[PDB]
Amino acid sequence: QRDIEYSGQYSKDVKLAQKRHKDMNKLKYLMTLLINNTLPLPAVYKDHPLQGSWKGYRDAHVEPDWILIYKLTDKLLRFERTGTHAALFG
Amino acid sequence: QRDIEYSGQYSKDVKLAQKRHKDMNKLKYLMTLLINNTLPLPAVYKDHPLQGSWKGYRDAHVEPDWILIYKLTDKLLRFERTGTHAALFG
Amino acid sequence: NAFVRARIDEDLKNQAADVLAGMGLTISDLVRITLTKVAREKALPFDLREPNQLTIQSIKNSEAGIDVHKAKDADDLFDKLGI
Amino acid sequence: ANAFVRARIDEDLKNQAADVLAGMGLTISDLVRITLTKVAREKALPFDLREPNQLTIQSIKNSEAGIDVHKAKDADDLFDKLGI
Repeated sequence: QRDIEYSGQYSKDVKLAQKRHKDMNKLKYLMTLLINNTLPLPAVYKDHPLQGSWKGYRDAHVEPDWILIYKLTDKLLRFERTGTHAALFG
Repeated sequence: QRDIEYSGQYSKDVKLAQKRHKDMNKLKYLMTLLINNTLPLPAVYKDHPLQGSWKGYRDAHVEPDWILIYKLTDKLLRFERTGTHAALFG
Repeated sequence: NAFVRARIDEDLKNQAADVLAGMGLTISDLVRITLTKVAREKALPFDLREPNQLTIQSIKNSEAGIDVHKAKDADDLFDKLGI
Repeated sequence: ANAFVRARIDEDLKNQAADVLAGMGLTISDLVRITLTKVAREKALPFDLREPNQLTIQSIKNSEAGIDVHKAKDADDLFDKLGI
């Protein structure tokens, strides 16, 4: 079992999503899949390595404009950020 | 210790690349990384799952417009096609 | 001041514009972002097109066991491919 | 039926992109049509168009250094700590 972590930024991003009335079940379900070692993820998540040279970092789509950024190694799963393309890349 | 296969189309694609005087060593070097399970590939190959729902199929770039399509599973490595974006996707 | 100008089907333009408007973008924003990526990387973005008919036919044949060939190792393979 | 995409662009960027594309037999207008077709079909953007922004990168750098990182025992514990 991978150790589970989340960043301080991740906590702020989930609070913002909550405030924006996003459907938190979509995000929670995806988080559970990752925690449960469901890899590769179902195709609907369009999961892929994060753009750039950040080792082990990946990018999954909860919705077309709701992204989860996380790091995944054999020992570790860390939830890093979540939000729109504008919030994460813009 | 994956089994190695190639498709008939792959042999034709390789002959065509040869006639265009493409640098066959670049392709050979990539093929060897794959056969030896020297994975993950160097970042320069921009290796990624093939677009669509073709399970286990992947897409690596020998050059920005010279692509290798191959299938990779726990038991099998199959060289499927190689050529330009136009020849494989166009 | 320069411009990109491209002929396009009206319905395609409208559908893309709708998708983009949901993300606070115009088509012209997406054009600049995409051309910047192409220019910087000297390469296309991934996955812009589905595998074509020939690629799909090869995959379908191979999955069915049609026109598939074995090799014992790399030297044998290169030998069989004539490279 | 036929509409036009018209986009302001830096002329030097345009020239460079056109050169890259010309090497693969594409025009800029081809790339615009292909990209918009993909967007319309998938109702989503192509992958990896932009690098992570400064705030995302700062979060990754902090986390990699062990700064402002938090542990959880399992999903229930995690959701509880996050307040979701």
